[PDB]
Amino acid sequence: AKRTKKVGITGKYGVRYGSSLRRQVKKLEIQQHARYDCSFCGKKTVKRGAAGIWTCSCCKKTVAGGAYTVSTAAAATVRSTIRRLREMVEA
Amino acid sequence: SQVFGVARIYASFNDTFVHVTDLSGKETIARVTGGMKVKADRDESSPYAAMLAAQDVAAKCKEVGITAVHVKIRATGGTRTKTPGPGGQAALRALARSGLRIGRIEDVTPVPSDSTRKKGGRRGRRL
Amino acid sequence: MRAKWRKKRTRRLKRKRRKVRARSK
Amino acid sequence: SINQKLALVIKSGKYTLGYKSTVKSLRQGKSKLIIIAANTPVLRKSELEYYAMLSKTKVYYFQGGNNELGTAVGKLFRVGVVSILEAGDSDILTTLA
Amino acid sequence: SGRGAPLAKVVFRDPYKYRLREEIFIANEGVHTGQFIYAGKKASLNVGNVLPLGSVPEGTIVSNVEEKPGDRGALARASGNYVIIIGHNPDENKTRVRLPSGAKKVISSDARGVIGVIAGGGRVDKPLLKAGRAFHKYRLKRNSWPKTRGVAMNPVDHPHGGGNHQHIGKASTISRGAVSGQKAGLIAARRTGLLRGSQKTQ
Amino acid sequence: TPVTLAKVIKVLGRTGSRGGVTQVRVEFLEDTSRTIVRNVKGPVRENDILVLMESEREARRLR
Amino acid sequence: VVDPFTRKEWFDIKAPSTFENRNVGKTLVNKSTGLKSASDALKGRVVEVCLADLQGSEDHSFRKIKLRVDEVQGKNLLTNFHGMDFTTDKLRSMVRKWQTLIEANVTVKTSDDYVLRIFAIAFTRKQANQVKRHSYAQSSHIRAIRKVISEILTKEVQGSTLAQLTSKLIPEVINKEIENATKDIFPLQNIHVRKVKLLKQPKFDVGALMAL
Amino acid sequence: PKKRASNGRNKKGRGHVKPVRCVNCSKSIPKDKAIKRMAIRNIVEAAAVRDLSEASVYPEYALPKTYNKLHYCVSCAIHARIVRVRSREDRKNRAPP
RNA sequence: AAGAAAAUGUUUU
RNA sequence: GGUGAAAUUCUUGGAUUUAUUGAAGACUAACUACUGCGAAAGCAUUUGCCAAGGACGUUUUCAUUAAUCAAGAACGAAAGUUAGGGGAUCGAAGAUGAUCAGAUACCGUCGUAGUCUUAACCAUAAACUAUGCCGACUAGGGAUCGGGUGGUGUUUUUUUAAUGACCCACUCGGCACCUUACGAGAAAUCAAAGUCUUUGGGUUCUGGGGGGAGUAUGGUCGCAAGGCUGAAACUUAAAGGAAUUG
Ligand SMILES: [K+]
Ligand SMILES: [K+]
Ligand SMILES: [K+]
Ligand SMILES: [K+]
Ligand SMILES: [Mg+2]
Ligand SMILES: [Mg+2]
Ligand SMILES: [Mg+2]
Ligand SMILES: [Mg+2]
Ligand SMILES: [Mg+2]
Ligand SMILES: [Mg+2]
Ligand SMILES: [Mg+2]
Ligand SMILES: [Mg+2]
Ligand SMILES: [Mg+2]
Ligand SMILES: [Mg+2]
Ligand SMILES: [Mg+2]
Ligand SMILES: [Mg+2]
Ligand SMILES: [Mg+2]
Ligand SMILES: [Mg+2]
Ligand SMILES: [Mg+2]
Ligand SMILES: [Mg+2]
Ligand SMILES: [Mg+2]
Ligand SMILES: [Mg+2]
Ligand SMILES: [Mg+2]
Ligand SMILES: [Mg+2]
Ligand SMILES: [Mg+2]
Ligand SMILES: [Mg+2]
Ligand SMILES: [Zn+2]
Ligand SMILES: [Zn+2]
Repeated sequence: AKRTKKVGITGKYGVRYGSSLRRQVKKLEIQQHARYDCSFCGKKTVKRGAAGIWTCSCCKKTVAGGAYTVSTAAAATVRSTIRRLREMVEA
Repeated sequence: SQVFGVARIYASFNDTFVHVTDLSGKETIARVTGGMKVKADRDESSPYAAMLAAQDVAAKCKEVGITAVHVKIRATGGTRTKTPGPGGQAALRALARSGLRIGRIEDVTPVPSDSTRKKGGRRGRRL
Repeated sequence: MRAKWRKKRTRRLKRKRRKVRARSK
Repeated sequence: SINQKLALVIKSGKYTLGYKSTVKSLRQGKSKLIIIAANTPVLRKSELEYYAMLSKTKVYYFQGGNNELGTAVGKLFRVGVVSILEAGDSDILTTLA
Repeated sequence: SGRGAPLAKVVFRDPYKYRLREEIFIANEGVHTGQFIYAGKKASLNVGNVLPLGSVPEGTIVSNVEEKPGDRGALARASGNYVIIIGHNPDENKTRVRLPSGAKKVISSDARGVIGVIAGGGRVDKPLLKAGRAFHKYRLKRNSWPKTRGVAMNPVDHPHGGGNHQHIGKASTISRGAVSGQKAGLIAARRTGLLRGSQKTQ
Repeated sequence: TPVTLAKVIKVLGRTGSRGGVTQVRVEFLEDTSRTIVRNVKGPVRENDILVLMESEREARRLR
Repeated sequence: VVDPFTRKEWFDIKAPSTFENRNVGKTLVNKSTGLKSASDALKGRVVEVCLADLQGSEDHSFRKIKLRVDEVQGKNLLTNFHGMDFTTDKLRSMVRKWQTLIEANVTVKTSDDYVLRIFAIAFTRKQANQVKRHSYAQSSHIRAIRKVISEILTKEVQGSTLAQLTSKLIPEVINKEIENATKDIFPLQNIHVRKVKLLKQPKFDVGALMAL
Repeated sequence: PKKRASNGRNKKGRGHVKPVRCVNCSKSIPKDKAIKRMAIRNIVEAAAVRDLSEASVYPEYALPKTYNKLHYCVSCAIHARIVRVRSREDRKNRAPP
């Protein structure tokens, strides 16, 4: 059965701190506790250690990432920018 | 046997520039505008002001050693008009009559392959 | 009065009425 | 494309899925082609390439990872490497390079 | 501990003695364990590599940028931060860069930086939500928390202290030339109030 | 003051808000193989010759 | 009161080793001094000259050529190919209603080291007996024609040096190759290589520059 | 009533047309509705063709033209007389003058 | 190429 | 610079203009049309991948499986909301110069939010063809898009032939258009708005003089802005449509 309508994981906080702050926290807690696809072994086994460290329970590979998600949009954009600059440099 | 520069007539509304440079464009020779040839703040773009400006520019060009000019005519372009101002035609004519030789007239009005939002709002200038 | 601005005025009135209703208890 | 040839092989030909059976087929000389997923670890890829060059076996590099390779071979599990033992009624062995 | 960004322990061979040298870099996002990092003038433009600023093209995103060649990293070190290379001056070799604060800085072209952005970004987007979470954050940094408001103190304790109401009493904008014990409030403030308008002044 | 004279070879029509100016196609007395259009205030007719303080300024209509 | 033209001296631009005519004109620069070399102020200048002026033939009135000063050799600015572009009037005259405009562009490395983007244009045309008034392509024709043009441009680069490509552009042989390779898809009246853009130059190689 | 049979635009079977900005006042108008005129003006007419030709360094230069497509909003087109108010029956005449 | 300002008018015949 | 004219603004620390570079974000000109696709909103640079779709062709297959639809759902321009990103341009607010009798309006110069994007909300537009959907029939015509058929056809070469493009004829489907209206309509006009007092092909939704009022109340959805549902008291002789002459 669905136990809460909207609070989800932030039902641990009860009525405290304000609904907006609980919602903002909820989004990033879901992100930081999710399992992500490992780019090395292809399994959905990447979980966060401390903020910015994302380790695969299978293949034991750890990658530096965002505080609450494996890859920030800024990092993806930087990866694309560096790829473009490198391709221009090498060709 | 001619020494060539570039005329670079920027004919906007509200002003005209007659800007003679070298063939590269890095080094300039007698940039003259109609705003320095009239003082009314509204005749800045007039064909008379453009003609006087071009006369002065051709004088200084012939004193520097430039005898022929390749012509590049432009409007404001970008998102603003794309239509050359009233003084560009007179500036080109005066450059022709002042003894300078003319070559390769071209329109270099900057035309976007598509642009940033035009100024004025979706209802335009309401006058 | 332009119907759009009449609509705007009516919305403002509805908001104010709801505020006074809620201020009462 | 290559997915259709792979599906035709799965439907008609003979194949083995996985590193251990692929290496067994390579060392037994009954592999006609090995398809390696893009995300296969480079050490395993180099070992498979060495086995393939020892056995004169052709190597194709699947653009996707093991998830996509398993989907392509029609399985609901990840596949790092496919070994084609018999092409069946499919031109996957001849329509390459 | 006390740092938002993760660190990368990177082992290099010692070129002059048979041994390994472990270095503590600040991990750029996307760097993984078992990855080969290349450091030097001839290194490739790949995330995690350490290159001189003059060896990278305009628009490159770098991190842990040296202010001077050989200081081993001063700029864009906090989580999610980076420096942008905005230009080179080969004669009198310098690189113009944009810093996280938006400042433009001219650095020696031999100063190094790590290609990419510092990992751990977005960290400050999560509300702390709790005095206890602020407590545990600062327990591993320094004794700067919690903060008593000066207006809540007595005149002996603070410029803002005292009064039959809590209030500053005089302008909280304090001169740059003020002395120690006076610099409480907004030091050398060019302006105050809710910031309305644009940044990057020309 | 530079000297130049010209002669109306064609009268185009009236112009100006009040119709006081008239447009004339004028041919220079020297170098007769060139024509310019000028605005003249007073009454003009064909083969009537004008003096131009300024030589080369194409007159347009007067709205 | 300074008269900046008294301290300026003239240099002669020698654009090609191959075009038709080396002399394109003159330019001026401040006199070399203790801290500001005249060769430093030169050697980056780009001169855009009409291909008609470069070849002596007016059928090249469009297609301006960019030539950047690469070396200063004793009052002689030796330049090299920097790019080519059509004239705005020619392009606008080509672009008409009631026909399809097809544009292709490729990024390719010349045989020696140069990285270039080639922009080719073509326009559908009516047949000689055509009664229909617009003669549009069916966009699968457009995709096929763009593919053919891309292949032709990619093959003409990568098989030539920058100089050989420059000597191929002048006779417009690539235009005719595109026309013969696309005549069996759609007529394509106005095939042109409208632009060549220099994206990256190799190591300077003054030896290779010294072919004039 | 409905002034114009189709509408004051040309959009049937479309639904939405991207706008253009009036060259005179910048008003946003749907591209199908905008009054569009092409200008092919010679780069120098100015009663100055012969004088430019005399000043020219080339014989028979074939001076170029300036091409500019002008898009007008209805208000600006009427005010500048690119288009004129017509009688009820003349409105139905789509042929240009 | 284009051309500033112009608000108001009681009720019933 | 900007304007009708100005002024705010920038400017001998060199403004504007010119040249060579480089970056960012948005947009996708011209081609572009009484042209295409989509359920609508919408959708216009290239290429690749992923699935989807109409039409046509069919001597393939199933055989009534269908039409329209309370309840219930999906999508749904713009603006707007929340949180990241991005923030070039333009730009609600605001700041400002001018005009003015006032002018925190139009005009001018800046400029926040916004404009873009991601993850969620919102569910509304003159969301328009102000024309529900399905089916049949009733004028003439020429274009045009897609498919197909035919030709002693034109052109393109491959080697007989053949593709492609084009020309002619025909056909199905489509966006439309022109003429006339037998007919319809208050008329404007309409090939549907016709086949309606000679009134019945099937079916869904909506209206019942103008206001009060999309308001009050209740319900429900939404973070909010609000959306959906939705009166009455009371008031009023017109309000309104189309056309005619001034
Ligand atoms: K002016
Ligand atoms: K106090
Ligand atoms: K009365
Ligand atoms: K912005
Ligand atoms: Mg008006
Ligand atoms: Mg007014
Ligand atoms: Mg605090
Ligand atoms: Mg406190
Ligand atoms: Mg106390
Ligand atoms: Mg004290
Ligand atoms: Mg004090
Ligand atoms: Mg007290
Ligand atoms: Mg009306
Ligand atoms: Mg719409
Ligand atoms: Mg009255
Ligand atoms: Mg001015
Ligand atoms: Mg189309
Ligand atoms: Mg385009
Ligand atoms: Mg319903
Ligand atoms: Mg004011
Ligand atoms: Mg602005
Ligand atoms: Mg939006
Ligand atoms: Mg509605
Ligand atoms: Mg409706
Ligand atoms: Mg009623
Ligand atoms: Mg009426
Ligand atoms: Zn893993
Ligand atoms: Zn307008």
